[PDB]
Amino acid sequence: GTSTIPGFNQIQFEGFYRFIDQGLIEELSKFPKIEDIDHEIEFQLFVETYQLVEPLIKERDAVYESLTYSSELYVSAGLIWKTNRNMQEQRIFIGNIPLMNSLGTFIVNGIYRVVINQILQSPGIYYQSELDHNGISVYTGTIISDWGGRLELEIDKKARIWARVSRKQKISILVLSSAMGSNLREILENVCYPEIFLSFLTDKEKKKIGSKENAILEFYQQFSCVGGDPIFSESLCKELQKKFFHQRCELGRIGRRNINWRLNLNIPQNNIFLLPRDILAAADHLIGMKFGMGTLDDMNHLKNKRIRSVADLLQDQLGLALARLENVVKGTIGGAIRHKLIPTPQNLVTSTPLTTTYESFFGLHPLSQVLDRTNPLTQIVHGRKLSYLGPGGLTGRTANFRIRDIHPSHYGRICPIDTSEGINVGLIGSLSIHARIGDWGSLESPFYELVEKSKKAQIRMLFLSPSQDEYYMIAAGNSLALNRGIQEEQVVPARYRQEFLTIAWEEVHLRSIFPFQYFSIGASLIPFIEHNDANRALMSSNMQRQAVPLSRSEKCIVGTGLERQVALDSGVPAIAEHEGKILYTDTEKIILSGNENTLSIPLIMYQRSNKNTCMHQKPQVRRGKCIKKGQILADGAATVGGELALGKNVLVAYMPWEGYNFEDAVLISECLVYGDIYTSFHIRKYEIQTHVTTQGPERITKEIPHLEGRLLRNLDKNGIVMLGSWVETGDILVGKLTPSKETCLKLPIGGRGRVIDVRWVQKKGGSSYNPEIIRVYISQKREIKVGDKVAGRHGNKGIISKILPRQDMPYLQDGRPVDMVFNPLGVPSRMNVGQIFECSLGLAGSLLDRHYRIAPFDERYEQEASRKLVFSELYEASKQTANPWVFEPEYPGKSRIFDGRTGDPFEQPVIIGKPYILKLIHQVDDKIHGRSSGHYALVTQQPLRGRSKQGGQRVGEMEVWALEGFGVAHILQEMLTYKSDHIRARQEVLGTTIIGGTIPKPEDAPESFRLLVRELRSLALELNHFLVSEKNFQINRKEV
Amino acid sequence: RASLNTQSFISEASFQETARVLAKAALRGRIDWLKGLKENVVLGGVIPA
Amino acid sequence: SIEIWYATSEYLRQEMNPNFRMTDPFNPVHMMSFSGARGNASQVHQLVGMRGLMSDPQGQMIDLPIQSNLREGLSLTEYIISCYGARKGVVDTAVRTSDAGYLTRRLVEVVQHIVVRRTDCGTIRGISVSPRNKSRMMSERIFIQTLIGRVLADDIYIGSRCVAFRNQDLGIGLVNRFITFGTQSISIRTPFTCRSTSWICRLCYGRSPTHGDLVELGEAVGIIAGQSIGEPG
Amino acid sequence: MIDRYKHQQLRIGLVSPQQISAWATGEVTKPYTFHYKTNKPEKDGLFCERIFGPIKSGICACGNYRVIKFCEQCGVEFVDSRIRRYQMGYIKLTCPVTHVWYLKRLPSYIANLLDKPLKELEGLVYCDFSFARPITKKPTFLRLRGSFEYEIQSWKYSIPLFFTTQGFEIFRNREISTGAGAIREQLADLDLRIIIENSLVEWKQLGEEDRKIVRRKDFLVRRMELAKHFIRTNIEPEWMVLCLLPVLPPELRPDINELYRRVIYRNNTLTDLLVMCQEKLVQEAVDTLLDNGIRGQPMRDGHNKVYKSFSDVIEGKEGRFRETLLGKRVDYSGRSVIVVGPSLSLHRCGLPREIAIELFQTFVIRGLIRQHLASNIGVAKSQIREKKPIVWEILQEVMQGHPVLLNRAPTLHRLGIQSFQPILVEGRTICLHPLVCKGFNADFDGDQMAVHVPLSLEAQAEARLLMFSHMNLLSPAIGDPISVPTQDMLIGLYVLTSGTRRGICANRYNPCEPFFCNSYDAIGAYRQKRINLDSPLWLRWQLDQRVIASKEVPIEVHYESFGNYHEIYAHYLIVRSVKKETLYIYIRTTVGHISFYREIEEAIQGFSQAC
Amino acid sequence: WFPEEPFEAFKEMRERKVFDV
DNA sequence: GTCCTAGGACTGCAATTTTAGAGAGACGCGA
DNA sequence: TCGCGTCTCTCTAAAATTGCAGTCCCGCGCGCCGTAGGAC
RNA sequence: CCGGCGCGCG
Ligand SMILES: [Mg+2]
Ligand SMILES: [Zn+2]
Repeated sequence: GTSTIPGFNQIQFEGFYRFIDQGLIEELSKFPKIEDIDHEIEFQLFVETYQLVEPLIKERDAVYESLTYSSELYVSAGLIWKTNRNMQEQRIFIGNIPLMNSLGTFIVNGIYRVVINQILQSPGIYYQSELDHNGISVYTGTIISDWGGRLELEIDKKARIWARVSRKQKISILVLSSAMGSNLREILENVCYPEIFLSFLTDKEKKKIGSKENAILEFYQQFSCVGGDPIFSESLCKELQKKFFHQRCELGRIGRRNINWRLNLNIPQNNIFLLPRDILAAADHLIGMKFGMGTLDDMNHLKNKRIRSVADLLQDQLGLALARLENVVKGTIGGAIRHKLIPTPQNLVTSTPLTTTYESFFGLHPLSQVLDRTNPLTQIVHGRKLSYLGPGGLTGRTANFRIRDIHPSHYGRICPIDTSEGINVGLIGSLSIHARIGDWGSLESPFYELVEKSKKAQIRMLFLSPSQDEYYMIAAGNSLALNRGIQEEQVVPARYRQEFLTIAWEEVHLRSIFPFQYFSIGASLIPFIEHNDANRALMSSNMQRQAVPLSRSEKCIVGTGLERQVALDSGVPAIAEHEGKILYTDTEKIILSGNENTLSIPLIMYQRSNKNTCMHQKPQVRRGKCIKKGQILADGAATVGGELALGKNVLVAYMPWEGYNFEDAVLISECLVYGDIYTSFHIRKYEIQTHVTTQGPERITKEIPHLEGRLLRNLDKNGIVMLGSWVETGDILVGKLTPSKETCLKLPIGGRGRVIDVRWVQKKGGSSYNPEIIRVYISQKREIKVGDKVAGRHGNKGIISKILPRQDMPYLQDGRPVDMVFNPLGVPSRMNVGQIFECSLGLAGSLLDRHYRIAPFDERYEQEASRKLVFSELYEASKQTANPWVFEPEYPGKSRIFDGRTGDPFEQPVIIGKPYILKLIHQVDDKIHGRSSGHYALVTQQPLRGRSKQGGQRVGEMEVWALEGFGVAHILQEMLTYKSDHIRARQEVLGTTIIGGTIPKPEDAPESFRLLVRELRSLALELNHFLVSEKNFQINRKEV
Repeated sequence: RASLNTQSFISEASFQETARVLAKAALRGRIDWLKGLKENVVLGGVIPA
Repeated sequence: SIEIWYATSEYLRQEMNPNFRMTDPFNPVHMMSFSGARGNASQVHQLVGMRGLMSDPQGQMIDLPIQSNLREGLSLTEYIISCYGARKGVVDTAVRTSDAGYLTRRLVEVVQHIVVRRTDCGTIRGISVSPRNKSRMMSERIFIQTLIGRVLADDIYIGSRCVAFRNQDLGIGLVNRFITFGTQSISIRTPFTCRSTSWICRLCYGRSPTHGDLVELGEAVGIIAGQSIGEPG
Repeated sequence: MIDRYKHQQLRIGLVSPQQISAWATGEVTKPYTFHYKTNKPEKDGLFCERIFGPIKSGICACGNYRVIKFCEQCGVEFVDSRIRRYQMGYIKLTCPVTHVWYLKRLPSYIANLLDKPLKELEGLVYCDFSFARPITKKPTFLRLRGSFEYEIQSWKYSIPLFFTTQGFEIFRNREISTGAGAIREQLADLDLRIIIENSLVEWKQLGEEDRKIVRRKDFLVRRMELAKHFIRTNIEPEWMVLCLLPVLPPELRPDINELYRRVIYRNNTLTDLLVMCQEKLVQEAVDTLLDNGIRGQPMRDGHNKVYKSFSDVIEGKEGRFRETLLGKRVDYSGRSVIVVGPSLSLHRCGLPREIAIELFQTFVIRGLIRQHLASNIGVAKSQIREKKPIVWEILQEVMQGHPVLLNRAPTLHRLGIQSFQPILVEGRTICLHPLVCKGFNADFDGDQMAVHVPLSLEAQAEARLLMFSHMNLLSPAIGDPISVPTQDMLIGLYVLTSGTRRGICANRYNPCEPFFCNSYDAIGAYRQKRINLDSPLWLRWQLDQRVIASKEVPIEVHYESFGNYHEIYAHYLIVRSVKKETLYIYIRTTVGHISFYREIEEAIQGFSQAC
Repeated sequence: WFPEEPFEAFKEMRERKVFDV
């Protein structure tokens, strides 16, 4: 990535390859040579013989029939029978290792999965100081190991150092130092203040310090807080070593690196353990820093972080996989020994440990997520996320408020705009376009080096880690400035030590020259982004991820030039793997032949995503065309000519129109409807499973009792809906009988469409019955409608509220009616001026037959660079096409338009143009819900929750407050008793309303109060409701 | 604190520290006369407003 | 550097409106904000003036001004700096809601039982309101809006003539008459004067906040009080 | 007026073992939930059909049926399965176990009533400590005081050997005891009045004499306050230690069943022995069942997940009080995306056909049956499912005069839910008036609303007469109007009422307009493109001077020698005479001011004429 | 503010009609 | 394959952990 | 022949940290994954 | 028709 934008999946690609090379070998080691208690039978692995074989199932087959794309592991083992003194070595089977796709995603059970990166505090020593209740400064040094073990060194009020381990367990330094054997004599000499340590030496501690073992026992007493005197034993040290030394004393390669720096130590790199000198050296700075010597450690600095890729997550699970295998073998070797048998090495090892722990890692781990396949943009941005959450990371409630903020070390590594919305704001990041993961878990970005005359400097592009980022003067300006002096004395803005300066060019070390350096993919697809407020940039990035691929796609007139990068790295288009010539093309395949190698590339035709969006590919080449390796062969969904195409170019005006664009409503024309401009295909999947019950297995048949032939009209003989049938709401999909009650699969509400794919498949198993699975895929052609959501690339979103005939829309001076009308009041409050630039230039490009791919921040060349570009291109289109309304000298970009209802011009000129508008997933037909009555919960007896469950709407406490504010005491009682949970009164309301005979008061308690009474009874508490008559003062006990 | 020293234990129990409120009230046979708005919401009855 | 660019930024904002009023009264940006429809002077200044100065998360201001507006186009350095305030707005949203929602629930909780249940508790106490204080010249605007809708706890006299009687709603005409003459003491019935903390009466509350007349029996004024304070939080 | 008195109360109280038996009478003895094969309720188990009631109402554990008392073989009642939601059981604990709420919670009630440090009671109940002299109402002969941690050597061998076994055990639990049984014995024989008097006299002694000299006083005040409440109530202080354990009905626990099993798992083990360790295991099983998380480390399951107790399920934001009781999900409710309708009236809303037909389904059934177009309820429902064209006529008829309630999600004040008159609109979106968006804090960029239908006549009257928007034009916070024109309407009004260009913005050079008889002539001339919206004009005024203008004298008075004089102001011209009493007024204005004034005037006059 | 002096505070309460003899 | 089957941020507050304060029974030194 | 500061504890009044308890907007939509373990 | 985890919308 020194001279080009790197592949967006290159971090996933390189991480997985690192795991294959070094992760397997480094983890196949550490596998103990398993020996029995008697030492008779020794089982061991020959790690140098490890191998992986290519998967037997093809990657298309793995997802087609719900399998996992993985490869076999076939290491060899040697079992030693010292009874016979004979060796047997066989190629045993260890498990299956999942394989990453070239796109960077795994397949488990036929589900695409993505492993996202995690951010957590880097190992080393960290210095912090926190005020106490009285404001007295208290300094602290904290050791962080390779597994998150924190060893806190604290200075108390009496200057006594305590090696705090938990919230209560407190241990002095001298006991801890003498626990490992640091004699009390040498502790004093190696520090500048021997007096401080000696002042805290009570006569009780000195005796325990004098001998190595007494310090260990006292250290155990203070660490464990267990009454009594422990006995020194080998097991006690091992028990302590696993709990304390194994988790709090192994720094690792990274942990040693930082400690050598922060504590200024010349210790060899190979020492991956916390040397005892470091603790004593740390105490020197800790006490020394109290007297103004040094600076505190910045915990939010990126130089104190690490990034864990798929390489670290897959290797760690292999650490659990093989540790899970040894426990399997130990039980297996002990079992076979008790039978005095000779077991073959294959039978001592089963494939369950590796296969299951990887099967359950993608299923359950939060950092393993389902790939979002809404559009090509979502496929690539999902894999580039950085999260502080996950195991070992802070939770949203746990997260500090100083975190979630932008740190100066993020520049070029973490996008300052892209973040999640909600409680997880500032905790889910996103990598920049040019960001790279280094060899220490640190993020790097490339900078251009400016050096003196006498220097070779073969490559001047060097990637900079955040630790060395501060100590360089990095400029972002240009050298287009000259006065009567020389160029080196001209001043430019620069960054140095986490601040912004203004210094001369001769003092600049590095330059930031890449245009997309500081942004993620989402923010890098916004043209004229420098004219939009950064608040809307975050919203705009999210909306582009919700765009629906349209049945027909077209390229944007105005773009940034990153659309071609997105298309290439998404895998949606077909990319040649071999040079040659095109010989045959059609819908189902493309045939390419080159260098005596003839290949056949199939094309995806109307496939379904995880978000119910259609996938489809069309050829982009013709027969007889020469192709280079890596050039495009076909276009996929939301891709035209090798570019990302998420929307359409439509004629647009910015004016208020009779309140139908009030707030954020959008007025559109019928041309967008009958022209199929925003028509999208949506495919749902309906699955039914056959289970074996006590009465017998479920049966599938066309003959279903108590059903009409009209409902079953689309079924075949087997009992499944026919391929290519127009189903309806309530129609039958799979007829199934459970012994026999009808348990068939019916089409839900609003699911009417055309059946396009049926999959009657049996999962072969070891039982006498195999689970049968049926998958029905139904396509739905959705044209744009009132209530649909459209948005532009500048955070300008809106709901369609009105559709007009073309003769009613306002029209231009060439007579063409516009397609959309936007409210002009949405610009000043939202402060996104870049949409005004894009619409004017989109109009110019359509008349000039031009497309524009403009890199952001074009004002680095000159002032008002975007204005000069748009105005000059508007005038060129006006002059060439003889359309004087396209560029108006009086008011450039605006023109007088006419009312389609009266033919009279609107008084003020209107900004018109041809912007790029997207259609989003959030639309009606997926949000309209209604309920009369129906199914209730089993315990609370309240109506269910959810549109899919035909549930009701919740009247929460804030809604109850409003009803109490109005004083509507009878509306409130309805929503509390006989519309929610009063079982007796719900059935009477259903009866009276059908006869219209007045509803009486419930007067009894609802099932939610009776539920509470029983629970209070379970705590030996009785809650009785009494009514005292105002007539005769008789106490009446209410039934509850 | 003022909301935890009311004349109703149902309003206190449904506000905060339910176990603490109910343990103290049930030890002394505390009586709630349902004079408030939230007390009658819990029972599902008509609020006295 | 901080103060010279803050003074320059603030001077552009001041002259933005007279420039619009004198030279382009019908300018669309001016009309969209001067009419009170959508947008204020601060947001227009971000478009036509300069974005001014930002601040790093730990309070301190950044020693580099954003001297360009959104129409001109921010530089790469300026756009990064402007992302500091973008992050604050989204983060401060996640705490304005979770705190005000908690605050509103506790506000409604403490007064949920307060309902207008009597016409007159019979109290004689009255909070005294004085227009003239020798430590500060009272602003008549505050003296009015607080007194409107209150019920007098005592008779008001001008000379030997009674101009306002006990148990009489304080209209705006009476208040101006009190201000016009030298009426130094006004005794009103407030929620602080009712003879109960479990309910309130019609006279100690006053006129209805929405219905114009005196408040009606059975009105849940406590929940309305709790919602009125927590809503703008 | 005499108030309509209503005296209704509810009270909680600590329950008695006799009341627990009366609840269950019915004891759960086995930890079996269901048969592994048949999935039938195991007898005497947590789901026993004899104890709790008949599954599949009207059938026995055998399979017999009767029309909706006790069976003979299995002894199962003949009632509805409703009883399985309400019928309680109990577990007969071999040893009494203390209630965790009254021992471990701070400050401890048992510790304060017995007046011993909490650590001492905790050691007595959990550790292997024995308490000396547990009771006083029966004589003793030993001088053991306090709670000796170590077992007494003589009491272990000497005294039992001298006093043999039977009589020794007969008088055993009167000098030395341990666990919750000793605590219950101490609580049972307490003399509360003596407690009050001793506490008062000790308080006086302390007072007659400075942190813990006060903290001891506060304990004494707390203890005599605690002691007084037992005297006047029917609660007994020994009920804080449980002899029976009530069992939740099965239908409320279709986690909790796991904790109930452990109590039976360890209590039935204890009765087989009849040992100290198993007594503690039963006590910890009850604590985890009743309240986990108070004892430091809370007991987890096999998955290293903390168990959820009754205290956890009744407390917290997701507990019974704050989630099930203070808010409920309701029937006859819908939801959809809201779009703007500027043609709607202020008291109207638009409902999609699907939401309307779901919400008003029973009323549509009544309309169908009433006019003989449906034979029964089933036929009417089938017709509704088929989307017959006559279903929509009946729906449109029955929706007239029946209001609905709209509601946006963050209901911050009472105007967050309002009532409107629904009308049928095409599509799948809710049509909302633009002037009520500020009250809902709603904009049309993705917001959704919930709809509710009042059913009873009282609720419909409340919605129509209290919650409609035309009677809620003022906000309760300060009294300001809430339905004020905003944004587009405000801009339109501002442009309409922005008058003529004046001064140097009207004429290029220093000046060294039509006259209309009535406003209708001016508006007609504007329609015929004769004048612009802001071009100046003179309007003859035949009413009183009611034009808001600066209080200024005339710019110029043109006095004629015949008597007439013309007074020229900034915005009007007035013609007066000395011979006559005539007075003519001409207002200098635009078509926009005329249009605004005429709009408001015609609104008032049309509303008056329509009534 | 009511003055910190107790008798001045008493006189203030008499003038502000908070409390009287 | 499986059919039963047993780690924030703040506030509030009582609980340990001293710190101290006097203080006394037996006493080695001592008058 | 006792008398005298006082050696070595001695027991409690009075703060001084310190470990729990409690709490932390509302309302919607969607997907995935459970339900585990061992001698056959 | 039960709870956790992850992702979203207003
Ligand atoms: Mg909105
Ligand atoms: Zn009163």
